[PDB]
Amino acid sequence: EHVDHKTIARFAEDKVNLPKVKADDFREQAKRLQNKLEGYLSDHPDFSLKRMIPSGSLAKGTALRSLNDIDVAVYISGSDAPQDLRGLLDYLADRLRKAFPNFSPDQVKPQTYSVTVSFRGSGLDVDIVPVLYSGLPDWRGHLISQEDGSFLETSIPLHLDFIKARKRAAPKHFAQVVRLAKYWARLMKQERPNFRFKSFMIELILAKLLDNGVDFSNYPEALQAFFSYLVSTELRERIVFEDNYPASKIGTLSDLVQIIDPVNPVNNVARLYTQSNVDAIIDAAMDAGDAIDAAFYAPTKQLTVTYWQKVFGSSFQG
Ligand SMILES: Nc1ncnc2c1ncn2[C@@H]1O[C@H](COP(=O)(O)OP(=O)(O)OP(=O)(O)O)[C@@H](O)[C@H]1O
Ligand SMILES: [Cl-]
Ligand SMILES: [Mg+2]
Repeated sequence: EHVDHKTIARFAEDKVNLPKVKADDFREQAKRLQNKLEGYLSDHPDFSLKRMIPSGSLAKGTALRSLNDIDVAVYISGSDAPQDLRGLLDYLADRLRKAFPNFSPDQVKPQTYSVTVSFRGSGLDVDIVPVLYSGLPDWRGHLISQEDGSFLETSIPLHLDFIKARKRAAPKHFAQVVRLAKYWARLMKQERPNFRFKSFMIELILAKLLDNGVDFSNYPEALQAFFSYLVSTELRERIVFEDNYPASKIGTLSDLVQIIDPVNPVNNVARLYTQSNVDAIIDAAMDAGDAIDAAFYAPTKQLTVTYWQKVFGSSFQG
């Protein structure tokens, strides 16, 4: 009544989602870099940068209006490349300057776990993560973690297939609920001590709920299922998918939270989450779920909005 699914959908369109016109501009930005590398590699077959793949929320259709960087993975092959993290990022930056000679050298900047290509206002910065590639199936290779620089063997193409499958199972709605949950998590990171919640983990948890039959066409109910899953399981239930391997193949782990990469059964996406992190997520999810329930039963629109502002902050006006 006061706030229902349509209210939430309109809020998402108004405040949460990256507008389609901007998403298209940014994807065309990444495609121009992709095409420049493909043309350089066509002329120089020995060049060690073999492929650029858009890998982040823009590629998945889950970007927020707050997006300020475009994610691409660059696949690196050959003996020249150092295995050390610092050396590899310096090596990648040097190769990028050679393939993109029109850029001023200072427009390519190594960071802690990635290399930035800065466009200086004429487009967003592109954040390039290396993948050491040696020809494993499905363009598997060792991706650099943006949490701790660990080398993680995985497949970005298969992750994008994984997300595509859930978006086809629930068109519009899966991506929308992911975006709403990401928007909530951004607010909680500012408000709750020790709160951390990686976007890929939010997507995997929501993909499990969709797989399990949760109806994503009602956004208040889908969010309540997400928050209630976190409170009831306390993030102690292992999340694993059978898209690419059977449950017999999952390696046992001693990690507190286990949300297993759908490509690689020994790669736990949640490996760095501590009990402190978990407790902050659980308290935040309990509070959000409680706010949505109270909002449903609130007698006035003003009270209903106040409760939803506990979930989505002051930008939510009803
Ligand atoms: N722990 C991991 N193991 C394997 N691959 C990962 C891991 N974390 C991230 N990735 C890969 O990096 C991609 C980007 O995930 P990330 O959590 O950075 O979110 P995003 O979709 O870019 O959202 P945003 O940057 O808006 O928070 C994932 O889709 C996946 O391919
Ligand atoms: Cl992105
Ligand atoms: Mg990203």
